[PDB]
Amino acid sequence: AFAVDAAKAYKDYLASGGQPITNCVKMLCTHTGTGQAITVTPEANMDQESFGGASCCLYCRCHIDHPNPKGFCDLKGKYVQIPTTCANDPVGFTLKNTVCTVCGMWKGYGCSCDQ
Amino acid sequence: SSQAWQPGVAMPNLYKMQRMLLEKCDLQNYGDSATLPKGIMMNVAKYTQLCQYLNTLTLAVPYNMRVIHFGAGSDKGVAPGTAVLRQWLPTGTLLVDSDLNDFVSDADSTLIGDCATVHTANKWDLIISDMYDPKTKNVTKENDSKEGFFTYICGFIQQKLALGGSVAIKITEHSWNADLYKLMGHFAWWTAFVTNVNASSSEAFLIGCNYLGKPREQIDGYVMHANYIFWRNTNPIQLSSYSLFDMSKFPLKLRGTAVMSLKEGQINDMILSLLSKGRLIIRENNRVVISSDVLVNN
Ligand SMILES: Nc1ncnc2c1ncn2[C@@H]1O[C@H](CSCc2cc(/C=C/CO)cc(C(=O)O)c2)[C@@H](O)[C@H]1O
Ligand SMILES: [Zn+2]
Ligand SMILES: [Zn+2]
Repeated sequence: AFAVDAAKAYKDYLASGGQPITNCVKMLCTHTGTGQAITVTPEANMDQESFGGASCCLYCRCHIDHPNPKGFCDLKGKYVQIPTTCANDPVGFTLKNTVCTVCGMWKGYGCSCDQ
Repeated sequence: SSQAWQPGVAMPNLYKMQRMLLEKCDLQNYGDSATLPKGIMMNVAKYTQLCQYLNTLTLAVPYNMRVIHFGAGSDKGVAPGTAVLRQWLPTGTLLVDSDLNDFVSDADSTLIGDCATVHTANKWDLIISDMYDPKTKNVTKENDSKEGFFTYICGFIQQKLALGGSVAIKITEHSWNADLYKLMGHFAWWTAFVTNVNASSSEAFLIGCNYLGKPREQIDGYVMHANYIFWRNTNPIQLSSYSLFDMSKFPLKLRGTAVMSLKEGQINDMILSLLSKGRLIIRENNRVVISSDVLVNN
């Protein structure tokens, strides 16, 4: 029944005042993109930064198994859009937030669906 | 320097035609630095400018393009150059990368180990290398042609680069190889390209554009490296990040370049001319299969 819970550990480390994971790979882009969360090429809008996906994945970066049966990663090989206000901690952001399965935007940072 | 708005500067043809003796590299702007956009790594900026320059060449861009990237890791365990290549290349391009040290990547497949352990069944349309051994920066010893990963790279080009394909291989004042310059004469065109963001370094990318599989011109690589250094010594390049701010035309154009299988006997002058224009790739179109040799001991 024992499983390492890295997500919880990082969240707790952050609240303890720990410095976020660094060296996430920020891309050059137009910043006129769709603003969707996870895309095949950078899609940051004016309020976002785009990052290489693998570098923003807690499991990729910590060299640990991805938390699902077949160990698949939703970020690797893609680009993740992070609100500029949160881009000091891309890994924390991707861990703590969710993508609207209809609009492709981050819940609470672009999703309009619940208006 | 209207050069400052370009992604970088390519070695002018007249410098390639000289017969200079090798001198120490002494760059006027040594220790100058470009101001990068906020939060952007040198490696992202450098690869972005390399790709912006490659956008100006007659690269073959087939469907299901195959690209391999050597030296793709960093001391932080991520792959910024691979991330730029994946941004640049058409969606669906198969991208493999590799490094001596472990790292996490956006490539479709990654191999960890010395490049000499890497084998591939298939041929490639584009080879990028950032490999570099900092021990070569010994200013107190004679600057001779280096072997090491350069020996592997030369063999890999001759054995696993599709006709029509291209390469960009990092060199520096002390990290260079004469046979690799000689191999540049087996392409329709070649240059040494300096990124504007890193122009304070003797780094360049040796670019071979459209591989022909035979010598089109005979190049003495000892002389040409001397020519390269002479160019760098006499042409200060103004550091610049300007081209990083306009990414609207960055993605590599999907050309749908034809891919054909042909045996050496069918490579006629008409085929050679299509290869030279970036209009043909010659290789098989089977599955891409790669591996890393593992040495077993106690
Ligand atoms: N045969 C081989 N096979 C496979 N990969 C090989 C390799 N040879 C080197 N690479 C890899 O090339 C990549 C870029 S070299 C980046 C670099 C490292 C250092 C390290 C200094 C140590 O303190 C200094 C500089 C600099 O600019 O001064 C640049 C490294 O990731 C190496 O692993
Ligand atoms: Zn991951
Ligand atoms: Zn939504």
